[PDB]
Amino acid sequence: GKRVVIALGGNALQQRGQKGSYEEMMDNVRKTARQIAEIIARGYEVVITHGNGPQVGSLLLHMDAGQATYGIPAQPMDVAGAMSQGWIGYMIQQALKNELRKRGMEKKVVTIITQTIVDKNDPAFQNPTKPVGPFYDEETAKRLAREKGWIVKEDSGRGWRRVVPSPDPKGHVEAETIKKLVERGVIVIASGGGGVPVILEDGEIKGVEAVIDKDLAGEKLAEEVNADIFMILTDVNGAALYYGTEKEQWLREVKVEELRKYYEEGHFKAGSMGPKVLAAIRFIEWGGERAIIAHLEKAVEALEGKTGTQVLP
Amino acid sequence: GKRVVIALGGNALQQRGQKGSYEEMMDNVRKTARQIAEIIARGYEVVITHGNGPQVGSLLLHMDAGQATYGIPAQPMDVAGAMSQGWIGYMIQQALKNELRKRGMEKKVVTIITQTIVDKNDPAFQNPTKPVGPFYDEETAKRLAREKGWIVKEDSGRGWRRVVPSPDPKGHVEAETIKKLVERGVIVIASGGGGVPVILEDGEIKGVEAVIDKDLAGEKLAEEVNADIFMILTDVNGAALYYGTEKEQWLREVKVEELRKYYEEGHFKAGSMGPKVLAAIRFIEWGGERAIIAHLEKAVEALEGKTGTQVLP
Ligand SMILES: Nc1ncnc2c1ncn2[C@@H]1O[C@H](COP(=O)(O)OP(=O)(O)O)[C@@H](O)[C@H]1O
Ligand SMILES: Nc1ncnc2c1ncn2[C@@H]1O[C@H](COP(=O)(O)OP(=O)(O)O)[C@@H](O)[C@H]1O
Ligand SMILES: [Mg+2]
Ligand SMILES: [Mg+2]
Repeated sequence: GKRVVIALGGNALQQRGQKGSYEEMMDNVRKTARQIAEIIARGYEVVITHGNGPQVGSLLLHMDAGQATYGIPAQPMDVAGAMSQGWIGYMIQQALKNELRKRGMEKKVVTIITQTIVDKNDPAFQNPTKPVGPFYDEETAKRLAREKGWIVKEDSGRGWRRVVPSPDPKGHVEAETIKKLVERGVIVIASGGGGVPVILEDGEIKGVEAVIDKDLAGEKLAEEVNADIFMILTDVNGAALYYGTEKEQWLREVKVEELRKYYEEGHFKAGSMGPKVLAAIRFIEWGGERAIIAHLEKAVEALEGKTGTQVLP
Repeated sequence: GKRVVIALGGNALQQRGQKGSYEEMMDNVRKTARQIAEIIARGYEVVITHGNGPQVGSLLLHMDAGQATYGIPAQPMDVAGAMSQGWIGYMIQQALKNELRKRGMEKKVVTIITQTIVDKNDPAFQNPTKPVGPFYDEETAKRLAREKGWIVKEDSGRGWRRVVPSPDPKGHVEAETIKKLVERGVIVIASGGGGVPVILEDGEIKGVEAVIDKDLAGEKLAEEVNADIFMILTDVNGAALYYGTEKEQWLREVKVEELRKYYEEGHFKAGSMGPKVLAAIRFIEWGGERAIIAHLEKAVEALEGKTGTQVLP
């Protein structure tokens, strides 16, 4: 069967308005796992990645409160991303191996903790723009800046929050092992959250506090495993021109040259759809057969080419 | 080369007195990685596990403070164990691959998120007695007992705590994939903290809230990967008879028949050295060639048979 990387998004774990309690996440993950299980029953070789923004944000909230109440040290963002990969990957590997056993299918399903390499001279480290963590007042946010070297900015009028770098993913430290597992039929969950951001210097891989886009990092995983198809599943069913306006037009089959023109026109917003269109464009430019942007609830119909945005060479 | 499962303990990550800051843990994991890289330079096939008691403890304190301050949901103990495997695995896989890379050894090092199967009829579930989490007052602890189904007890005069089961590990969900990676020469970190505790019910894997002893779970990982040697690294250089008294004798080479008799005499305290000697006894009874209990800082000499307790058939 064809090999597909499926990059899950927020809605695989949390619905609009949910705080992300354990029971909420267990229900959303089981719904996700039935869609993936359908795709595995159809014969596809599946590799899974996902986001972690709300989950790393909850861990940063928790550790700021722990440090204030019990005096125990808060851990840095690379550690919070590794914690998130163990959390989310445990819930997806247990629900997907259980839904495949319910279908009379025995498969091996594992999470591999993944480090994503970026260039230490990436220009994003000179200009951090992604807001993250708790909302602080001005006084606490500027004291944290002085003491820790953080950058802060007032965020949409809700308080002050750290801003961190969003560097471009170059590749994964564990790519060789990830591909070996895929080639032997294991369903691997990797690059969770975009992976832990790391740079290489003086022999050592070292964590850095940043966010890597999970669709851009997912596209690099798709190159690394030699995937045929790269599919992004989100909470809208594709990419639209003139989104939210009276001229709104949902893209269906679109050639990559046309999608690149649409991209420079600005239709795909930078905090959201822009990087998913960029990742689909890059996968086609690398040589992939098809990239897809669709809604999680239409994963299977999308994968067959019937709905969603379908990007071709 | 001989295949060895190395079961690290507290001192691989924290020393006496430390709270467990990132910088403390990064320094202790670097020291651990220099020991293991020398073993790998010597041609052994290594598999690594470790404990997670202080690190799941910190996460339970952080999430009770987070839910109390920000109203975000705390997650249950199986999820906190998964978070701990991601956090500790990422640090050891980064440090160990860095020491191998600087010494001119290119080796793959990865953490697999591991679930440890226990028997749902284990008598431990009828008698929980390991205290975990924050110290509460009696009202708060008995309200949580009513609302959540917890068992609480007053712990050593410091307040009331939840008590959980400590079931015997039977095997690991991921054992076949772990062993296939070891046979391909990947250095695997697995069963961290004893693994996420899970039962099997009607074919479905379900998490439970419990602690699984990391040395007993380490010995079952050694059975599953067909290890030759099982080596526990701790903060004392072996097991002693009549520990702390005038009759004290530190065991060097010991045969399993004698060591079972000493175990029955009660020399090895149940919350510390007892499970280490039980796990060494079990590895020799399963058919292993040698089980070792030694100090972390003397790991190479101990694997060579020159120091520490050396348990033989
Ligand atoms: N041109 C566009 N077409 C479609 N959706 C768009 C567009 N521009 C912005 N969006 C937003 O992109 C959002 C999906 O991205 P995002 O919220 O980051 O989700 P995920 O967690 O799946 O990555 C949609 O809910 C939509 O509101
Ligand atoms: N018979 C004994 N021989 C040696 N050490 C013992 C014995 N009984 C108890 N101990 C204690 O076991 C401790 C090591 O176990 P533990 O503290 O649980 O460490 P780890 O984190 O490595 O599992 C030693 O520091 C020692 O105080
Ligand atoms: Mg997004
Ligand atoms: Mg111990």
